[PDB]
Amino acid sequence: TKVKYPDGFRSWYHVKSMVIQPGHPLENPFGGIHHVYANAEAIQGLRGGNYPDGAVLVFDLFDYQEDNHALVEGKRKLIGVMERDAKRFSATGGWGYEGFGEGKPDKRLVTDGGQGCFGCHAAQKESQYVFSRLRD
Amino acid sequence: TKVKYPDGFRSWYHVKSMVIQPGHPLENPFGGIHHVYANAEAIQGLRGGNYPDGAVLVFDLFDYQEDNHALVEGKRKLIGVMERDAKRFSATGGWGYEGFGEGKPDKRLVTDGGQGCFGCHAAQKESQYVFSRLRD
Ligand code: HEC
Ligand code: HEC
Ligand SMILES: [Zn+2]
Ligand SMILES: [Zn+2]
Repeated sequence: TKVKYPDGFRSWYHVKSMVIQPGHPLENPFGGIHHVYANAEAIQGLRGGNYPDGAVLVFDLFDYQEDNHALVEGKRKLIGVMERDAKRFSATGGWGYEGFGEGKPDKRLVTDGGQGCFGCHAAQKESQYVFSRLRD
Repeated sequence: TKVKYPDGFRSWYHVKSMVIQPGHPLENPFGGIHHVYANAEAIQGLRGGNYPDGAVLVFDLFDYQEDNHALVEGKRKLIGVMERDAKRFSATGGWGYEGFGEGKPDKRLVTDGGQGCFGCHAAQKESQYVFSRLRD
């Protein structure tokens, strides 16, 4: 019933990126520069298919340093992970939600079976609980 | 003698990202959110191996918009492209330099054989004229 650590996600397709600066509603704990990655199965859902079991999306969050009006990536803060399994994760709309502190497999962040994550993602039910959209 | 448009570069490994904001010395013309991509041959050279002819690095530059203490990706401004051919691009350190406006294959930007690009990259001779470093 645990989300698997998504080994090798850095080699996956880069969906998009966004900077969340101090003052943003999501600052705690998602402040920083994040990159969204999708495995092959998740790309099927992002393209307008149904997300297959085994789809994984990763929210890869870095600290940044503002230096002379450049925002420069610092250390990895955490990753967020969504793992599709319609049966195993039925209580949170078919996605398992986990966080890994500093992107380390032994630093699991979710302590409520992913209900809090799901509570916010639920608004995106019509896009299968996923915020990020494919871009060129 | 022309640098090839790097078709399918959006499927390549994402090396790193950076934001260049107003008041930074590179704001014209590199202001925005940029993502660096590397093909297989470029990964060999980055990882600390040497760069094979055929290595390609892409600088993918987006305008961004301010949205309530987030910086959100906007339209693509341009791509920069370095293609390795030690013999063909010998006049610019063995990399061919090209810009494509809005990332469109039909909007080539470089008019001086890439000597302007190379002038800045020459400072990075000890890393084979590449600024970007691999990160986790
Ligand atoms: C200094 C005034 C520069 C000039 C002129 C050009 N580039 Fe460059 N480039 C510069 C920097 C500081 C960086 C690193 C950005 C980062 O995120 O660390 C880059 C990077 C590239 C890359 C990616 C590979 C690398 O060397 O890191 C490419 C593909 C690239 N630049 C291409 C490019 C082209 C085609 C230029 C002339 C049109 C050009 N650059 C000029 C700094 C400078
Ligand atoms: C209060 C709102 C909110 C909460 C709580 C939340 N997120 Fe999300 N999450 C977002 C938003 C907004 C995005 C889209 C970011 C973007 O567009 O770059 C996002 C994106 C993601 C993504 C990339 C896929 C997508 O849907 O775009 C993953 C993976 C993710 N979140 C995981 C988590 C996990 C794991 C938790 C709990 C540990 C969680 N999130 C909590 C708002 C939330
Ligand atoms: Zn405010
Ligand atoms: Zn600033």
